[PDB]
Amino acid sequence: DDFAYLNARVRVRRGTLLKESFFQEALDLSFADFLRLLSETVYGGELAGQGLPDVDRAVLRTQAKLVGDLPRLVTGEAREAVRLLLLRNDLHNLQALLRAKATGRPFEEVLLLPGTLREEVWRQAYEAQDPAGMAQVLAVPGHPLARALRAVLRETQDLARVEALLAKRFFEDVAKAAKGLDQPALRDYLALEVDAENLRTAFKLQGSGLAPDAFFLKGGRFVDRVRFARLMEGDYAVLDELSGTPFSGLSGVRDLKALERGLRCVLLKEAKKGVQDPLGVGLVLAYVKEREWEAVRLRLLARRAYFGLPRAQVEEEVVC
Amino acid sequence: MIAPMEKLVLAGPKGRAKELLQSLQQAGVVHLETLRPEALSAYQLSPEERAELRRWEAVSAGAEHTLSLLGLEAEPARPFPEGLEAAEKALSPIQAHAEGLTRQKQELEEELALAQAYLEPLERLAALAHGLDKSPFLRVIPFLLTEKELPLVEEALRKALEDRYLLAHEAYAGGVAALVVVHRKEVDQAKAALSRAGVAELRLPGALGELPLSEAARRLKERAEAAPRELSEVRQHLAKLARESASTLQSLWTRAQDEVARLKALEELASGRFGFALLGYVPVKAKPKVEEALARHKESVVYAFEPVDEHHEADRIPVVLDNPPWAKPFELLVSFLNTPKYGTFDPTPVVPVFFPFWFGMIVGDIGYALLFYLVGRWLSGYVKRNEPLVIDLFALKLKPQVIGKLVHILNWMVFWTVVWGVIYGEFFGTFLEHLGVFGTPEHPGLIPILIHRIDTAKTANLLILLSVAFGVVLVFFGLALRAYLGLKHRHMAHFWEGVGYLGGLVGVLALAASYLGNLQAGWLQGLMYLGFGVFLLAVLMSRIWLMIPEIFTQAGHILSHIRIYAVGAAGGILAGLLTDVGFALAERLGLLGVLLGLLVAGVLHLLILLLTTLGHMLQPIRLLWVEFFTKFGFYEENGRPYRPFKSVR
Amino acid sequence: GGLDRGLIAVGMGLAVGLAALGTGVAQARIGAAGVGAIAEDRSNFGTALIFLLLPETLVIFGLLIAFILNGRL
Amino acid sequence: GGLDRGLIAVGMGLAVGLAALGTGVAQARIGAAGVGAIAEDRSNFGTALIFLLLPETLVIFGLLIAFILNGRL
Amino acid sequence: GGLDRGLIAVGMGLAVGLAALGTGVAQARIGAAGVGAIAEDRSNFGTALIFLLLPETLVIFGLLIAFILNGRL
Amino acid sequence: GGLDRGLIAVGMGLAVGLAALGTGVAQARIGAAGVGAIAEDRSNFGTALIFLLLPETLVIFGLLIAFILNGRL
Amino acid sequence: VAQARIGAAGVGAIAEDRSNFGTALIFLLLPETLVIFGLLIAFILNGRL
Repeated sequence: DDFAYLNARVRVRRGTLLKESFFQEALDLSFADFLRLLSETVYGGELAGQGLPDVDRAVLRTQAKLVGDLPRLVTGEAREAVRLLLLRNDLHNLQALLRAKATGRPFEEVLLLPGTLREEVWRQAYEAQDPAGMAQVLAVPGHPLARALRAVLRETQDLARVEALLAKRFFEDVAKAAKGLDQPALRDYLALEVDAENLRTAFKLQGSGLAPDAFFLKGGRFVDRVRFARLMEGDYAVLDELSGTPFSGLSGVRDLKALERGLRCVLLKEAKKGVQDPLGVGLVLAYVKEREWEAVRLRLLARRAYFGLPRAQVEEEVVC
Repeated sequence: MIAPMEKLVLAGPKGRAKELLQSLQQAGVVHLETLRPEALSAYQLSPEERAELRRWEAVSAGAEHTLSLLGLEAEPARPFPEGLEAAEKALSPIQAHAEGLTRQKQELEEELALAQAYLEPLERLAALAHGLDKSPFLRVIPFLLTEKELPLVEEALRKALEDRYLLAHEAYAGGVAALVVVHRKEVDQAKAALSRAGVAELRLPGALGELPLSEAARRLKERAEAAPRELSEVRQHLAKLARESASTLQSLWTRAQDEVARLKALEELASGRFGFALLGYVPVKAKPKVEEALARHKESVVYAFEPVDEHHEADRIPVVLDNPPWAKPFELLVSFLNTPKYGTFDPTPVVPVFFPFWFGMIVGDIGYALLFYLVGRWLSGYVKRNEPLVIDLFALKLKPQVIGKLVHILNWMVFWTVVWGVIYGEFFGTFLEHLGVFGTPEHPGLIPILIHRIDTAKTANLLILLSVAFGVVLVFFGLALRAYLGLKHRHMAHFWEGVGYLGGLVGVLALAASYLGNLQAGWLQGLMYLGFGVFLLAVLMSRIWLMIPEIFTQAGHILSHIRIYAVGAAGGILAGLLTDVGFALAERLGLLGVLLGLLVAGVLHLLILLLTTLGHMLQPIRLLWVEFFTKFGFYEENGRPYRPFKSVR
Repeated sequence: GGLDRGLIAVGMGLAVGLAALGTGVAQARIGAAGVGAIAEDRSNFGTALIFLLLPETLVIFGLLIAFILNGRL
Repeated sequence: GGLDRGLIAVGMGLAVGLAALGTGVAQARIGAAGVGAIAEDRSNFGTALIFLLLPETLVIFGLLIAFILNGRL
Repeated sequence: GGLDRGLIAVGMGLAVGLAALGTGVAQARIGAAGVGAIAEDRSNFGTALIFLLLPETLVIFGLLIAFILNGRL
Repeated sequence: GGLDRGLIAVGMGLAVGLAALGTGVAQARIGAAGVGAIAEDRSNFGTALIFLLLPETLVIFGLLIAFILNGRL
Repeated sequence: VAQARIGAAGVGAIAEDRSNFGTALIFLLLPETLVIFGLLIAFILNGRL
C-alpha cells in the first residue's frame, strides 16, 4: 500500500548498483579478474566457486535475494501493481509447465526459475486432472496469469494453440490491468512493452505468411494494425514510419538481432524515465529493469570471459 | 456434542485385506490413518494393481468426458457391477459415437458459420467472374471492402494498367466487392501497391479460398443448403444417444469412481509381509455397525477398537457434530466455521437457543413473518418436488437436505419471531393505525402492547437494559466455557485468563453502574474492588501482559449487544413511518386511492424488506459468531474432520 | 418560545449525516474488494456480502441516537 | 417559533446532503469495480448491480429521517 | 417572522449542494472507469451510460427535498 | 427582507459552491480519463465531450435551485 | 474509516483462502470499541439530558 516505505528500500537498493565503468573495465578480463571484481561485487556474495555455471547460479541467487523481496514486503493496490513487474519469469514457468504436461517429461525436467508464488504450488500443479483444476491450484488472488488461464481455459483440455492464445490473453489482461490502475507511467511503460512485443512477434513472424490479425494483439499505442500488416509484409518503411514515438532509432533495420537490441534499448530508455516518479511505483520498476540490464550485462560478461569473446564480438551489447 | 470417536486396527492376509477393504468401503463409516512408522511395510500394492487402477481411472475420466460432451452432470446412483474390460467395451461405443457426433457438430457449425459469412459476396463475385474464371492471362484481385472509397484504390489502379484494370464494385452492400483485373505479374505488383494503400484479398479457409470461384460458390451454396438439416439431425441423434445411454454411463461412472476410490484407499494400507494391517478412527455410535462389518472378514480377522486420547494431543482425531434432533438443523450455520479441538465446547446448542430469539427481537413485522411463512411454503413445495434448487445467476445449487434444514430453521425462527412480534404488537408494521389491534392509552382500539416501541420515552431504557442483560449473560457463558475448557484441558493459563477477564468485566460493570449509573454505591464498591483485585491477581498468576486492551475489547464485545435493540428499533421506526405514510396518503388523502396508495406502500415496504432484512438477520449471527465463539476461542488449529470411506452411491 | 428543539434537530441531522458518511466510507473500499472478489469467482460471494453488510452497525447506532433524540423531542 | 422552525430545516439539510455525500462515496469505488467487471465480461452485471444498489439503504434511511423532520416541521 | 425562511433556504441549499457533491464524487470514478471501457470498446457504451446515470437518484432525492423545503418556504 | 434576504443569499452561495465542488470533483477524473483516451487516439472526441458534459447536470440543478432562491428573493 | 481498509485487506485474505476467516473477523470487530465508547458517552449525555 505505502508506495514510500518500499521506495526507501528501493532507493537503498538503487544505491547498490554498479556503474558503467564496472563493465567498461570488465571489457578486458580473463574470468579471474572478472571473478575478483565479482568478488568485490555484492552479487558475488553468493559466489560459490569457479566456472560459468556457478557464476550464473550465483547471479540467479543474487537476483532472488535483491529482486525477489520486491514481490513481498507489500500489500494492497501497491502489491497488485508491483506484482505485474516481475511477471515474465512466471509466465515462462507456466509455459514450461504446460509444455511439460502436454509433452510427458519429468516434473523435475525444467529447472523452474524463481518467480512470485510458491514453488511448492508449481510442484503440486504437476499432478492435476483438470486444466481448470490446475489453474485453481495455481490461483492467487492478484495473479493476472490465474485470471488469464482460466478465461483462456474454456476452449479444450490442453493445446499448444491454447498456450499461444493464453499468452495473447495474458498480454491482453496485463494491458487491461495496466489501464485499470491509478499509475500515470506504468500504463505507458506496459503499453510500450506491448507494442514492442507486437513488433517482436511481427519480426519473428515476418515472411511466415500466416494471418497477421490472428497474430496481432491489442493494447498498444505506437503502431497500427495496418502498420502491423505492413510489418508482416516485407516493408521496412513501416519501421521507418515510427517517428516521434519511442521507436526512434529503430529505422532502416531488417535483422531481428539488432532490431530487438534497439527495442530493448528504447525500452530501457523509457525505463530511465521512471526516476521522475519518486512517489509512485515506477521508480521501483526502473530499479527492477536496471537490475535486469545488469543481469543481461552480467551473463554477457560471464560468457565473454568464459569463452574468451572479442571486445568487438560484444561491442553491440553495451552501447546503451 | 462430539462423540468418542475411537481408533481401530485390524490385520489379515493381503487378499483378505482387499476383501475387507471392499467391505469397509461398502461399510464406509471410518476415516483412515497412515500408521507408517514401525514393523510394517509400505503396502505398495502391485504394478498389476497400478495398471488396473490406471485403467479404471481412465475409464472414469472417459465417462466424465462423455457426460461433459453429452452435457450431462455426474449424478451419483447405484452402480453397475461389471468387468473392467466389459465396462470399457460398454463405454467405448457410446463414447465413440458421441465423439464423432461432437466433432461433426463442431465442424458443421463452423462450416455453416463460414458459409453464411461470405455466401452472397461469393455469389456476386462469381457473377462478376463470368469473364475471367480461370483465364490464363489476368488475375482477379477481389476485395470485399468498406463503402465507396473506390478512388483511393483507383489511384493505385491508375498506377496500374491505365485504360485497363477492369475494376468495379457491384453489389452486396455489406461490403463493396471491388473486383480488379489487369494481368498476372503487374497485377501482383498493383495488389502490393493497393495493400500499401490498404486492401485485402478474399482469402476464405478450407477450399472456398482455395478452389475456383465458381466451384467455391457452388460448394458454399451446397453447404449452406445442406448444413441445417444435418445440424438438426446431429442434435437429434445426440439427444437420442444421451436419453438412451445416460443411465448406463452414470452407473458405469459410479462403479468406476467406487473402484477407483477403493484403489486409492488400497494405497493407504499397512502390509505385514504377505499379510496386511489397517487402522483409523470411527465414532462409538456405529461400533455395532463396525462389528457387523467386521463379521464379513474371513474368520473375522480381528479388529480392535481401542479408545481415543485425552485432552492432551488428539489432533488426527476425526471430528463430527452428533447433535440432537432438535439440534440437528442448527449445524448448517455452524458449518461455515472450522471444527473443534476434540473436547472443545460445542456451542451449536446456544446458536439455536439464542439466534432465533435475537432474530425475533429484531424483526417484529407479522406481515413480513407471514411472507416468510409463504416463502417457506414455496421452498417446502420445491423440497417436495425433490428437485435440487438451481439458481443460475446466483449459482446456487442445493440438495434438499440443506434446503430442509433451512426451512426447519426458518420455521423455528418464525415461531419466536411471531411471539416477539405479538410482544411488540405490529402486524405488517403498524396496522393499529388502520385497525387498532394494538392498545395504547392514546387511542385504545384493541389489545394492549407489551412493548409499544413507537414511543421511546418509556421503552428505550428497558430495551437497552434487556439487550445489555442478554449480552452480559452470553459473555458470562462464554468466559465460563473458556475457564471450564481450561480446567478440562488442565492448562491453567486459559482458565485463569478466563477467570481474570470475567472478574474484570464484573468489576467494570459494577463500577459503571455505580459511578455512571445510579446512586447508592455502597453495595458495589467492594464489588468493584474485588473485581479489580481478581483481575490483578490473575495478572500476577498469568503474567501474559494481556492488558486492559484485552479487557476493554471484551467490554466492547459485551456492550455491542445493544445493536440488536438498535436494528430492531430502526426497522420498526422505518416500517411504522412507511405504514403511516401509506395509510395517510390512502385514507386521509382521499380514501379513494387506497388500492393505489396501499400497493405503492406495500411495494416500498417490500423493497425496504429486501434491502434491510438480510443484514438485519445477519447482525444476529454476526454477533453470535463474534461473541460466543470468540470468548470461547474457537480459532485454534481448526481440527481434522471425519473423512470416512465415501461410497458415493 | 424555544429553539432547543431546532438545535436538537440540527444535531440529529448532523449525526445522521456523519454516520451515513462514515458508513459509505467503509462501504466504498468494502464493496471495491468484494466486487473484485466477485470478479475473481462466484465462490466467496456470500462472505463478501456478509463483510459488506457488516459495516451497517455504525449507521444503525446513528439511527438509534437519532431516534433517541426524537424521543427526547 | 420563528427560530425553532428555522433550525429544523437546516438540520434536515445537514442530514440529507451529507447522507447523499456518503452514498456517492460508497457508490464511487463500487461502481468503478462494477464497470471493470462488466468490461471483463458481459456475465457479471447482475451482482455488480446488486452491490451498486446495496448502498442506497442509508440514503433511504436518511430520507426517512428527513420525512421525520418535515413531520416535526 | 425573523431568521426562519433564510435558515430554511440555507438548509435546502446545503442539502442540494452536498447531494451534488456526493453525486459528483460517485460520478468521478464511475465516468473514469466508463471512459476507460469506452476507449477499450464502443460496444460497452450502454452499460457505462447506465452506470453513470445510476448516481443521479441522490440528485433527484435532493431536488425533491429542496422542493419540499421550498413549499415549506 | 431584514435578515432573510442575506441568509437566503448565503444559502444560495453555499449551494452553488458545493455544487461546483462536486461537479469539478467529477470532472477531474472524467477529464483525466478523457485526456488519456485523447492521447490514445483522436477518434474519441465525439464521446469524450459527452462524458465531460455528463457532470454538468449537477451544476444545472444547483443553478436552478439558486434561481428559485432568487425568485423567492 | 478504520473499517474500510481493514475490511478490504480482510476480503483479500478471504479471497486467498477460506481458512483465515476467523482472524479476519477478529480484526474486523476490533475497531468497534470507538463506536462503543461513543454510544457510552451518548448514553451519558442522554442521562444528563
